[PDB]
Amino acid sequence: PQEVSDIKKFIEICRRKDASSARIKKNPKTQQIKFKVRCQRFLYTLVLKDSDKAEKLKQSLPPNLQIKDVPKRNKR
Amino acid sequence: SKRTKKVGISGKYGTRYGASLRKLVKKQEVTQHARYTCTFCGKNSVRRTAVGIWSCKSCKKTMAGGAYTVSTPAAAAMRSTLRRLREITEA
Amino acid sequence: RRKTKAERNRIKRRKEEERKRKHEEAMKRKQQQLEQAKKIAAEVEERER
Amino acid sequence: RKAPAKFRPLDYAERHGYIRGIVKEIIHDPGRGAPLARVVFRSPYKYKQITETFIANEGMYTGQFIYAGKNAALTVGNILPLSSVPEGTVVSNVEEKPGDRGALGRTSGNYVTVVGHNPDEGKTRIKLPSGAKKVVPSSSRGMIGIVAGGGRTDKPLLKASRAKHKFAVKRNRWPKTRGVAMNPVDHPHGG
Amino acid sequence: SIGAKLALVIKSGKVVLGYRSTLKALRSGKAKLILIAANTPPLRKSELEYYSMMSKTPVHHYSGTNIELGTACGKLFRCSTMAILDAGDSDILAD
Amino acid sequence: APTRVTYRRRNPYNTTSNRTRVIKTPGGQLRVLHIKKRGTAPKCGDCGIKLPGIPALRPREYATISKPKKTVQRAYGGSRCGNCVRDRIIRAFLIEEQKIVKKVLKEQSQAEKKASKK
Amino acid sequence: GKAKKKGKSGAARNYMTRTQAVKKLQLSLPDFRKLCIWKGIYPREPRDRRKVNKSATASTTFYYTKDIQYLLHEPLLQKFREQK
RNA sequence: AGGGAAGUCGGCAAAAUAGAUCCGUAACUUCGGGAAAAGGAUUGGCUCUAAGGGUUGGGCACGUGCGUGCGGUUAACAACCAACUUAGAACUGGUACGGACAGGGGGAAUCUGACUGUCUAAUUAAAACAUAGCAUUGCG
RNA sequence: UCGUGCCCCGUGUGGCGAAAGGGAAGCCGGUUAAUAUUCCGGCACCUGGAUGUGGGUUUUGCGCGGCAACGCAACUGAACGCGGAGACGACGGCGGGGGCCCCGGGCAGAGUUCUCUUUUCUUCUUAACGGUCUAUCACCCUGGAAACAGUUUGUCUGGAGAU
RNA sequence: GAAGCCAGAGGAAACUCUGGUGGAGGCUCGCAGCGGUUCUGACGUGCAAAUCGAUCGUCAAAUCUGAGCAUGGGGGCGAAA
Ligand SMILES: [Zn+2]
Ligand SMILES: [Zn+2]
Repeated sequence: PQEVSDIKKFIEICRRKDASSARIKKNPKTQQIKFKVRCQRFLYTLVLKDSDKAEKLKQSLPPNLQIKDVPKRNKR
Repeated sequence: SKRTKKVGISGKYGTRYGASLRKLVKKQEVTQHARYTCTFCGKNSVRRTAVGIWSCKSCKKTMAGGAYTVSTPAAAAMRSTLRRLREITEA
Repeated sequence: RRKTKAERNRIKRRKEEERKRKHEEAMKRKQQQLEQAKKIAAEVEERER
Repeated sequence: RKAPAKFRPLDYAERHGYIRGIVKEIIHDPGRGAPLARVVFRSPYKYKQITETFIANEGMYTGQFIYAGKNAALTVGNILPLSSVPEGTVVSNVEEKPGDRGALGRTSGNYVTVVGHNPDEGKTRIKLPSGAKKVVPSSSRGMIGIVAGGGRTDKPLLKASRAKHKFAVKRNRWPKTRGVAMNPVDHPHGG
Repeated sequence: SIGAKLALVIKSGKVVLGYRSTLKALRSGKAKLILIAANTPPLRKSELEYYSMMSKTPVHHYSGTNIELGTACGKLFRCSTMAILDAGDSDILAD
Repeated sequence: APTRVTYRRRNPYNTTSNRTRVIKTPGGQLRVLHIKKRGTAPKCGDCGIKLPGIPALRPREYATISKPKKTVQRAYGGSRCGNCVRDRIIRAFLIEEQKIVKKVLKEQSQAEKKASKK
Repeated sequence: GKAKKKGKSGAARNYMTRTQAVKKLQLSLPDFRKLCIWKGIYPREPRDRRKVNKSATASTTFYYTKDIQYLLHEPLLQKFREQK
């Protein structure tokens, strides 16, 4: 697992061809949001403060990338 | 503070092996555990590594010497007569 | 001159202070990039094209 | 033990001139009371260096240049043929015949004294550590000096453990039970 | 003789004791004499002789060790080499 | 709470290849973790000191890291230390200078001998 | 399973030099060149010639290993030996 | 119970001693030991007292949280934090206080083997064997 | 190309022999009646191969910076050599780190409650693999120390350059 | 409580004394382990073709121990019974 501290680098990673899927994790106790993209070798995580612009980053993310919100319970 | 009257380093043997043998081993133990001045760097850091091997901790030089002393009187007399024989041969 | 324990503690405190300032400034630049994320996406699009 | 303590093979350089080697290590050899010396020489016929193992004479040190050959100087650690040394010098690892890389005066504190020369037939009279007198070819080689580690037997062993530790690496039999302590079936002295 | 001259130089003139200060004096070019002990390492001795050859400085090879060179200087520490910058009242330079 | 552990492999003997350390899992359990031996720092070929700037790894771990991590940007870098390199440079220069000096003196002696013979 | 060794697969197996081809076919150089011309064995170029041979230069000629294998079964080799 | 080896070939067996603190400890000796020699005083509980530590923190003149130029060694002071030993005293229960457990009987000598060690698995563990030291012989 | 040869090199000789020696690489959670570092999910790593993209280097052709110790994502390297790692005893005390043990506060649960006990007990966890900031030794630069200094529980270090 | 080291007190000095430090020894009490001294011991067609109990020796080493390997009866091995 790798952490990305640059929005531009995260945008290029999400536009890589091997980016199979993406998910959004919300931590309201910490008041943060996490964008996790699943590539071939590494899972890349971008950590942001919970904000409207952090929500609008979805619009800058590519459309063909299947993005989903993490549920409260990881049901097996 | 002197703790033993005469046994010295041989006090580790207690009452064993005989007074004469303890006195015989004491001098070899003292001269083999003493520190010596190096003839290359001048520091007092030459100690015995193995049998006839004397290493300096400072300049890292290893010399071949006697079993329990750095230099043997026979070896020193040998060096003296070798020097005079070499002088005679060259002259 | 030989320094004092108070001076050593002051030097140390400046060291964690500058580390904290670097961390805060990195958070600020990440927030600014998040604010200007759409232009960044457009520039990435232009470079790929 | 890694390598036997032998001289270099007698070649053109030692037969007609000299060759310089450098002492890299002075090491302990298990089972032997005398330290060994690792000396690196140059190969005259190829690029690769050659490492030899000599019996270290007293006074040798790491980083020292020794010289082996007919024209080598009369200095401790130098290996010379016995025809190139004067009378009264002491040498070590003396070859019985030229080319056997050393046979005489090898243990610690021991040496061989060059008593005399007979250049008419190229012979050298030598005195062994046992007091025996021997005649060797004058082209036999010896290292100038006395073998290091003398005075080893002046210290009492003082303990069966120290005798055991001495003889366990030297493979000699220890402990030794007496023949008179045996049965008559085991020893002629049995009973 | 040499010990008495060195002691009077110690009393009157200026010296620097040690390898780095001797090299600094040789680089400055104000060194009037260099003394090198017998048990100096041969590489250091050759480098000191090369520095003195470039700076046109005389070299005296002290027959004693570094301990005896320090004792002849009157100090309680060893000294492998030294540089005399001012002879003072001695005639150690005229030799 | 169970605080006692077991080996996770079939070797039951405390050999040098059987080093373990205690970890606590996210499941709340105490467990062992088999670990490799410690890497050894590469050392200078002349003096034997530890070479600074070079990682201490097991021998086949050095194949997975790049060239600048395994070396120091100097002559004999990653094989000899800086003091030994300095000593080598000074010794080489001084010995070559003395070789030139000895050749000059030998030529002068040969010329003097030729003049004496002639 | 067992770890592979370097240089035992890929371009090293795919190509060989002219010297290796001649030594494999046990021919002289004129016979090898004659057979290559007659059978249409053409020179090739690896992407990295060091992966085939560490002593290769820009003038080193490379051939296909399968082409040399095909040349091993040519009946003209026995004709050459019979003529010799 | 009383006596205390009167038992028995023979103190066999059992009993007695035992931890810790303090006082003190002979001959002999290879000067290292003997030695925990011998012989003595004490030990519970409770309520206190005393001693033994760590971290942080000094005034001016300028440039501006740091850089100098000074000035001072009573910080010998304050604030906060911290754990286990040792010593002393009073009070108090008692037939017991190392209250169970745990845990040397000691001494005067003689013979004997120097010591540590080893053996007759399945009747003998020893003055037996080995040991270091010493002496002799053979071998270039 | 006298086309059917020539040159270079020396080091020898193969195999077996260790589920405790050496050795490339996997962790966590869940799952069965019975297997699990093997299955399932997530997240990794090693070895070997082929060939792309980005970035790097280059018109001063094979990088730049730092006095130095050296650093940085790269930053040519055959034969033939040198070196390091693999690769190493026993014992003694000292220091750092993990885990365990112990103490206090808090939320939740459980027990005790004639009387007392703001009480006693239980859960409160964070793997491999990575990033980043630091950690004894040692090394480098300045400078030149007796009124000797630094320093460990343990007396070693220093004009061969200490504080 | 051996060398080595520190401090104080004397000695012209070498050394002497005192208080510490230090942690040596085929040293010592003793747990596990290894061994096997004693007991009118248990057991004696036994739990056992040598076991059980108490007591004992030793316990940092000439200590204990696994696997692999070597030595084979005219033999081996044997701190020797
Ligand atoms: Zn030295
Ligand atoms: Zn080096």
